Amino acid sequence: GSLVRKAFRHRLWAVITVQAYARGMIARR
Amino acid sequence: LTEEQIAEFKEAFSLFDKDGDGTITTKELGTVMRSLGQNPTEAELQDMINEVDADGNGTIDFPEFLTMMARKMKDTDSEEEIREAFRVFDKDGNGYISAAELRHVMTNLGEKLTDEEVDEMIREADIDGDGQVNYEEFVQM
Ligand SMILES: [Ca+2]
Ligand SMILES: [Ca+2]
Ligand SMILES: [Ca+2]
Ligand SMILES: [Ca+2]
Repeated sequence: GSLVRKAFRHRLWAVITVQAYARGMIARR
Repeated sequence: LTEEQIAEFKEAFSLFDKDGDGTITTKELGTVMRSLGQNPTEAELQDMINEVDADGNGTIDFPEFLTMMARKMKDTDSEEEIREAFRVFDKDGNGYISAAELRHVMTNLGEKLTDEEVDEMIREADIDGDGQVNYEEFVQM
């Protein structure tokens, strides 16, 4: 049942990572 | 539990809360995840909603999301998250990020960027000048 916990975090960290690079790409340009 | 992490957690939560009610439903969690190339089943969406919803009201508020995301933290600069981020940007799965792909992802994050702005981002990152961004150039970026 903590597999679901793991999957939520993993899915979310991908979003946070994507957002972080989108912000950073805007920050460079 | 730094202020940086809190800001990043907040920006993720706002993206999912598509109607701004302060909670994240099953359909919101589904819709945003598929906009970013993930393919969760309705079965895992309900399971993720039930696991994070502590008080059992059926949705995820920010303190509930925060409790969950505060433990077992991964790192946005780790090659594991860099790999997962490349899966999002390289949408068609050819191994190179195009401008239309970067445009489509930026659109799904709530950015209203003109096509010249996106082309500049590609150029600033495109080392070999092939017009796209591969994994090496993505990482160095
Ligand atoms: Ca909502
Ligand atoms: Ca709740
Ligand atoms: Ca591609
Ligand atoms: Ca290239």
